Amino acid sequence: PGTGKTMLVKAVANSTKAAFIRVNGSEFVHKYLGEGPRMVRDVFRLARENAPSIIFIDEVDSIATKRFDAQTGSDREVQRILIELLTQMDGFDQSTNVKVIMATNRADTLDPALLRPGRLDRKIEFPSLRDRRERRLIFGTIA
Amino acid sequence: TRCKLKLLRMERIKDHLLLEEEFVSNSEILKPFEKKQEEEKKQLEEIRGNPLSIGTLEEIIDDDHAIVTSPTMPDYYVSILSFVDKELLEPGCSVLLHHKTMSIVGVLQDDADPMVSVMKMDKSPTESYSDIGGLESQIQEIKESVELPLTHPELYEEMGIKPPKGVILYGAPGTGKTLLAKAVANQTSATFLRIVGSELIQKYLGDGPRLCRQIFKVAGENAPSIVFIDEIDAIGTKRYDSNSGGEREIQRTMLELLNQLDGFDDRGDVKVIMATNKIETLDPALIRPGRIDRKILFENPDLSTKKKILGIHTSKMNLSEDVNLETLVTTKDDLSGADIQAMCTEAGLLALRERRMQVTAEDFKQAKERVMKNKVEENLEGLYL
Amino acid sequence: GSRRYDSRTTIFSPEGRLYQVEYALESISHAGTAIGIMASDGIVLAAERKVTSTLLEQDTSTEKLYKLNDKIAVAVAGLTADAEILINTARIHAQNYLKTYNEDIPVEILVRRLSDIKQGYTQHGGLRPFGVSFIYAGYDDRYGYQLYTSNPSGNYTGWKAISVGANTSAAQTLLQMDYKDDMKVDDAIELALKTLSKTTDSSALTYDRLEFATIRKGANDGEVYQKIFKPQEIKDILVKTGIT
Amino acid sequence: ALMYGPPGTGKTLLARACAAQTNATFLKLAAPQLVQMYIGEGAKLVRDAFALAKEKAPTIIFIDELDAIGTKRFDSEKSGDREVQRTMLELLNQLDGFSSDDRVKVLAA
Amino acid sequence: LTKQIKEIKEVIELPVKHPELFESLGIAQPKGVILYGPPGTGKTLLARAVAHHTDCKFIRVSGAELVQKYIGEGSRMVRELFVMAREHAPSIIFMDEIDSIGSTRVEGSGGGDSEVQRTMLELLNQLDGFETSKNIKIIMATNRLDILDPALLRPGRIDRKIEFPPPSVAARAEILRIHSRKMNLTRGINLRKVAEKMNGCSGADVKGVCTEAGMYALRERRIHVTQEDFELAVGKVMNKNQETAI
Amino acid sequence: GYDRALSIFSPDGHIFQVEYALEAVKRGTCAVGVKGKNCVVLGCERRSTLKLQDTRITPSKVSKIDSHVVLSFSGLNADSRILIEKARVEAQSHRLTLEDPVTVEYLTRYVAGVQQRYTQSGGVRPFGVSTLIAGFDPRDDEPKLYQTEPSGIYSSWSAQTIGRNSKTVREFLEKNYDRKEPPATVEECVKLTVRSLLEVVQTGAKNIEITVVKPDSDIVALSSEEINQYVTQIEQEKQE
Amino acid sequence: AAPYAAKLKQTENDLKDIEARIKEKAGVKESDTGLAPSHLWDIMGDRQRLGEEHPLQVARCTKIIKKYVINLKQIAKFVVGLGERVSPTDIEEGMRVGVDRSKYNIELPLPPRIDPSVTMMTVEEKPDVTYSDVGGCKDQIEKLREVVELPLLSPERFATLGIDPPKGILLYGPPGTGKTLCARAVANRTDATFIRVIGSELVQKYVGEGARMVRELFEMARTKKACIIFFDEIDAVGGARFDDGAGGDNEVQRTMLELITQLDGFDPRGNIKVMFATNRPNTLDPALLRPGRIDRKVEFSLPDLEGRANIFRIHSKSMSVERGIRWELISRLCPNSTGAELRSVCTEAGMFAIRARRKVATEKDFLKAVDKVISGYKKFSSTSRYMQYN
Ligand SMILES: Nc1ncnc2c1ncn2[C@@H]1O[C@H](COP(=O)(O)OP(=O)(O)OP(=O)(O)O)[C@@H](O)[C@H]1O
Ligand SMILES: Nc1ncnc2c1ncn2[C@@H]1O[C@H](COP(=O)(O)OP(=O)(O)OP(=O)(O)O)[C@@H](O)[C@H]1O
Ligand SMILES: Nc1ncnc2c1ncn2[C@@H]1O[C@H](COP(=O)(O)OP(=O)(O)O)[C@@H](O)[C@H]1O
Ligand SMILES: [Mg+2]
Ligand SMILES: [Mg+2]
Ligand SMILES: [Mg+2]
Ligand SMILES: [Mg+2]
Ligand SMILES: [Mg+2]
Repeated sequence: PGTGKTMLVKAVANSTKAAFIRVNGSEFVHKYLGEGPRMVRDVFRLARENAPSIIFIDEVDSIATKRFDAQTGSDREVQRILIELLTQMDGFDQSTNVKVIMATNRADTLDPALLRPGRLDRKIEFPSLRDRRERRLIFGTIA
Repeated sequence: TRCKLKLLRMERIKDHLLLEEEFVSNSEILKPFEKKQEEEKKQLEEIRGNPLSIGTLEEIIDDDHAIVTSPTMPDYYVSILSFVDKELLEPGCSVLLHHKTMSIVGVLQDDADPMVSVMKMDKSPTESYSDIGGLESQIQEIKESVELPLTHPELYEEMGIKPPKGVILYGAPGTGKTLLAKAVANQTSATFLRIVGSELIQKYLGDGPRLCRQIFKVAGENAPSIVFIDEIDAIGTKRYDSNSGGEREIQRTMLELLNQLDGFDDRGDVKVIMATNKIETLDPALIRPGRIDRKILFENPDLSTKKKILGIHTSKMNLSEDVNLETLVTTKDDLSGADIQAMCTEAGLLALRERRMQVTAEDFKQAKERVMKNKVEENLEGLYL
Repeated sequence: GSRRYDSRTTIFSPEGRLYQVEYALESISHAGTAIGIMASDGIVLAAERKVTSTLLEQDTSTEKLYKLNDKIAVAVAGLTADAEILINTARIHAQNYLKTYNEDIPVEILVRRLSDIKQGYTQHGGLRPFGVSFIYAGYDDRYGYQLYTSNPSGNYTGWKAISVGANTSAAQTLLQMDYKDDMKVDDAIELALKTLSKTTDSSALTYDRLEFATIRKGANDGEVYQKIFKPQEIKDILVKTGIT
Repeated sequence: ALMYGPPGTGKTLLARACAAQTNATFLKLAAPQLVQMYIGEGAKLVRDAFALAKEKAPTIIFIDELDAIGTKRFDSEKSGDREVQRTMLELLNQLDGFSSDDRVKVLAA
Repeated sequence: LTKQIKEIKEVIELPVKHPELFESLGIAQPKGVILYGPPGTGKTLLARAVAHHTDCKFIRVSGAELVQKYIGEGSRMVRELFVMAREHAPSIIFMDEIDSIGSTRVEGSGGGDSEVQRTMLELLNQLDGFETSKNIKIIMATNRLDILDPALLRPGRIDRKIEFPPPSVAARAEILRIHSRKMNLTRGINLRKVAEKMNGCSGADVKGVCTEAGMYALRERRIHVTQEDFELAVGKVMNKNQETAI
Repeated sequence: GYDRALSIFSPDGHIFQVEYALEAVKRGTCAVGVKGKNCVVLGCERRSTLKLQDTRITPSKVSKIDSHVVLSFSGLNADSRILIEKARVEAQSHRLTLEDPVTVEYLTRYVAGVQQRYTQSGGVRPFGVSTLIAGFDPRDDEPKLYQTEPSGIYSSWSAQTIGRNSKTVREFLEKNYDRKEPPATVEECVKLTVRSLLEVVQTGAKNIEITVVKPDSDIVALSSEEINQYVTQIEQEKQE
Repeated sequence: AAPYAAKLKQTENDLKDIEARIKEKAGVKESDTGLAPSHLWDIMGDRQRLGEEHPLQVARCTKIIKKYVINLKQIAKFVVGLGERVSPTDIEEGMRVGVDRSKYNIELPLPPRIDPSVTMMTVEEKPDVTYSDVGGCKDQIEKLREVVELPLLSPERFATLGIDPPKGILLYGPPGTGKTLCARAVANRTDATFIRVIGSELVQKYVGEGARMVRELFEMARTKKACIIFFDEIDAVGGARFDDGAGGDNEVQRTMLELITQLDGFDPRGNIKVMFATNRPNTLDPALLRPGRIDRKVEFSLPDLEGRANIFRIHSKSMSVERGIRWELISRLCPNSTGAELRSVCTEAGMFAIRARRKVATEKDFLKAVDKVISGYKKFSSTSRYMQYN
């Protein structure tokens, strides 16, 4: 936590000049019924419509969890949201759209069904360690 | 041939004739079927119509009323009407409801589950007794406890002694603990449930006892039954670390298995076979003589016994005349019967890489040498002498 | 008190076995391999090291071959740390016997003495057993050349050719097909290298990862000279016998 | 007030005498009944118990075996329960002054 | 890895294509085939390949309980996988000990991913009436063979053990060419000289030299993957691998 | 010091370290003792699974304590030497101070008394060895044959066997050994002890060792040839 | 060949036509009865379908307003009036009530509790292992009878003195001593409703659900008239409390604490006797043990020599045995043994007689059996380890 993941994405929202759809990871959990599946279906269509377009989920971690009880109602409703995301991630192919870009400060809890190939492909690293050169560079801009 | 066809021909046209007589002369009499019969079937169908809503009988009140739960939320104080056995409706049972005004119009439902199918083996193993080369004495401690009281329940009832209950087949690896279970499961033709001891550790908390209570309930319903528990050693020794209840969880499950095995229930006929390789680990409460009655023990096949084992695996095989069975026995000195099976399988595989149907003497000598190196002696009895 | 923290390394198991001595056997099966062959006219001791990087100076290094006097060498397989302790108690008992009888120690005495030291720790004391196994090659006029192996039980028996360390089983089966009684010291060398060449974990067999020492009667006047080979005699004898 | 001591000295007995003699409102509560398996249904019960105690004021809430709302000392990264925790911290906010703690006395045993 | 294709063809492909050769000899069916080696040397890639040639279903189970939503659980599943496997057979059940995600299951059990392997192997030695000839083989992958407990190395339990060495300088050249066929080239490039210069250790690494060369093509807006791009790529891939691996 | 009470009573009334000690003697190789008219014969199992093992220099199962007392053993080979050292010591100590060699019954009483001591000394585990002490008293020709065990109790026997498969050998000796009439001579007795062993060794002329001890300090070991001859005769006799 | 190959097809059509006659007589669709009392039941169900005894939507009361506040299951709350069927005296707090399908009005009070579906499954049908089978005439049998049997049988004698009878018994001893055997014996005798719960089944999946189960069990008992609840094998749920600091016994002792609190209440609890049977008292918490929740400890211990003589007589009396069996001789030869080894003794005596082809068991056969049982299984004796936890 706290290396400038989001702040690098802010910069990218300015420069692109392509539509940009910004959703928290908690907009997808609804309280009524089937509405989780209904949020995903809308969000991907809306990108394709005004293509080319970037989708950003600030934190996707709670939706992309690794373990499910599958007895409690709450879990059974997240499984549906997570199946839809995976299904429409392969449908995104052969559009001008660049796929969902998403961040998480946790890496052990991710569902590895997202990190299979053909879905999420490129993994960026942000280090905690700072060498002496790279530290002076950060001090320079704030000061 | 002649007489079996001849008597069947007479029985199956005499059956024809009696069914025609009952049908014609119970349709012209209105007190039996006739007038009631052609109106009840059409009415019963028509009145309740469809859709029939499935629900679950939550509980039954003794007065021909019940409280049933629709999956759609509303509960109902229903009545129990025509064409249902009222003793068959119990908590958990699924019922069919009349959708206009909620009343149980019956249960027609088998309610087949993947919980009964997972325990059940449709076994047809090609193994029969006397695919066990020698160790004849051990075979005839197992058959006296499990198989024989199903064949002749007369002997134990004349004598006045209760049949022995339970067995544990333990010893060195490779002495055929699993192979004996398969011989005795084939003959009895009782319901043979199989469950490996590893499965009783699962991740969630308190699920261990629910799983263990379920297995014995399927068995007691299906008497006479066998419950083979393969490598019950596995729960004591290992620590999969998926179950976050830790060691405390494994102990509470074990205690559940002890109660289901004898305890208070007073179950039906359930023999148990418990296979293990290390009886030390097993909790002393389980092995205790009262739940099990006879502790069969095995040992490493002898040099005379190994001739019998070899004769079984070399019979199926095709050979040249150049082979000598006797030089393959003597070289190995105290090697189990699992290794003898692999020695035959390895040789036939070398001959199939060379692509000749015959398994010659050389394929046997290369296979035997490779199998002695793969093994790992025994630094238990090396310590000794 | 002290009882809570106590391992008890001397009790029997429920089946009449000693767990802790069994386990000492297990840690000896990871260490490097050592082989000895008995010819008519000498003994070959040949051991493979567990280290092999090039920074390490394996040339002056000896961690497998030790002389106990001027007629009995041993090879080691196990904890090299532990083994130096028993070797000084042996060196001293070998010499006491020369002091009191003015006659070189029989091989049978010096082997039987070390065994009982090891036995000693599993009988009483509560100390963990020793984690070592020796091959003794020695010469005495009573039986000629003799070979003996002892393990952490303390049981020792003689041998014609034996091997302790990794894949004890595999090394014994290769030797068993080839060994013959009319062997000379030249023939034995060639069987020793070849057998280590077939078991070594790495396909390549180098002169630097092998230690090697013989005892030959070709020293004049009916005597025996122990030589632990230099790294330049090993190198030449690996090209001679055609292993590389 | 808190009552602590060996089992059998009569901590529960003494509270029973107090209930019959003072003719104040006596709200019996047991600490394991409070804990509930639903997510956050156990927290809703604490606030409802003190809210009822305002109407009937003045009141005594006698809690038995506070070991079911145990101790907060866990922080593991593998499980940790963190259910008993939540309803215990809801109980502390009603013991605080925001909620009137001058009409409501608490007997803990 | 040309030798390895021929060894697993023996035990997997042939008893499906010809159940008669195995009846005639009197040889028992082969069951388990254990694959072990350093990651990236392609033990999975060979698995997918054999399944496609024989024409059998490939059922990958990772040990995860999340993807199971139709049964619901992978908690009491052993035979419940086989029920689905028997409908779609011939089958190849695949199980891999990942030992970097789910590393706490491996502990204290010779693999908490080996609970899956042994329990499923136990039902497979004797089931139904597929004793004449079986239509489900079972394949286990482990980074190292060290972890597997002795009750999976006994004689007669498996039938074949494949080992995968890290690729030699000869092998790297072949493997680097299969990935280069997908993208542009330039005359005169010696794909052999880049394999030697790359010390490497994996075929995963080798594939990363091709993708990284395509990254250097974008920044300069080249029209073709040229000889300069590979020299820069080799470096970027090797330096990133040595900082994480040491 | 180190003095933990390793050996204690269980509530069933057996010491568990002593029952464990006696199970250890069961896995041991087999040694048989039979006393004829005026000899004893000690037959022992050589583990012949081993190959490339020299028999010239390898310690045997029969170790002479004195020049007329021999001792055989089953159990842990390593621990056995510890009894035999204290025994060779005790035999010369008794010659020194009272004069006259030890009588077989006294040499047992010492050896049996050591195994008993190590079942009370705190810090010591019991011995894993049972012995057959045989021989002739000095100036007499009554054969004597004793058995000790890790309980420390000792008894004389007409025939006995310790070690693995002992029930099968003992059953054969209860039928083939008449208590009234011993094997007539020294030659018949050897033929009774070999014939008992060949049931559980499942033959191998090299496997069997026979040591005969006769009155007046005559200890001889029957050579391989002799053993082979006897085996062939019995096999041929029994075969016929 | 042909005369029978063609007539084998003919008889297969004539049987398929005989299936149509048998289907038509009884119908066999929507049948679940003997189709004889269901004709009359058919006319009775037409009168119930016209009457609105049903449907009655099942709800529950949340607050009585001197008027009621009802909650439906489909979650929507209503203020209702009163039915002409019932007095307002019978409508209580939290109670389940049925309300009209239409304009919601309270009709009939219902018996409470929706949890009954695990704890209802353990209301026992009372097996019979008669009291003769219990070994000897031990004191241990007579100390159980003073707790369970006597206050239900004869409350005349307790009324005079003024003693209120004890309630708790703790049966504890090494495995195989007949802790359970007595439980089954008092199960039929007693005649009060008998509810046995295994100590493992109180452990549930969710934090706080194990406390519910045991809480409703008692509520049901108080309704019934005179109960005995037999907690079997409560090693699980019983372990003294610790806090590892890392996970604690948090989920186990949540249950254990609920049980303690209903055996002293803040009220007198109903007529409820409680029997605990464990293989270790070591495990149990000091809060369970002291009098008022476990009044009388009774030890079932290994029987002495005379005990082992009476327990041989109780297994053997069905057996055919000769007249010359001196049961004193083989009881003397059997060392310190549990009653569970003595069953296996007699079974093995009968076993060697069936192998030998003899109908009557002899003296030789009983000695062999004693030899086989004690020799081998002295290696596997449960008795030695478990006697030490005692
Ligand atoms: N006594 C025997 N006679 C003939 N064949 C045998 C014998 N014992 C083992 N085999 C052969 O070895 C195969 C494997 O044996 P099995 O699975 O019974 O070994 P096991 O002792 O049960 O191993 P584990 O210790 O894993 O339980 C059998 O299918 C059989 O063909
Ligand atoms: N006192 C006794 N008299 C007669 N038979 C007995 C006696 N005790 C035990 N038995 C026999 O032993 C069998 C097993 O006993 P039981 O099931 O009561 O064990 P337990 O005392 O509950 O011990 P555990 O619960 O540890 O198994 C009984 O079914 C009965 O046949
Ligand atoms: N020898 C090879 N030939 C071709 N491709 C290879 C080779 N080795 C590795 N690869 C590439 O690396 C990828 C990762 O290897 P994988 O098949 O997942 O098995 P593992 O990761 O267990 O070694 C392969 O899918 C393939 O694209
Ligand atoms: Mg952020
Ligand atoms: Mg098996
Ligand atoms: Mg209190
Ligand atoms: Mg892989
Ligand atoms: Mg019991």
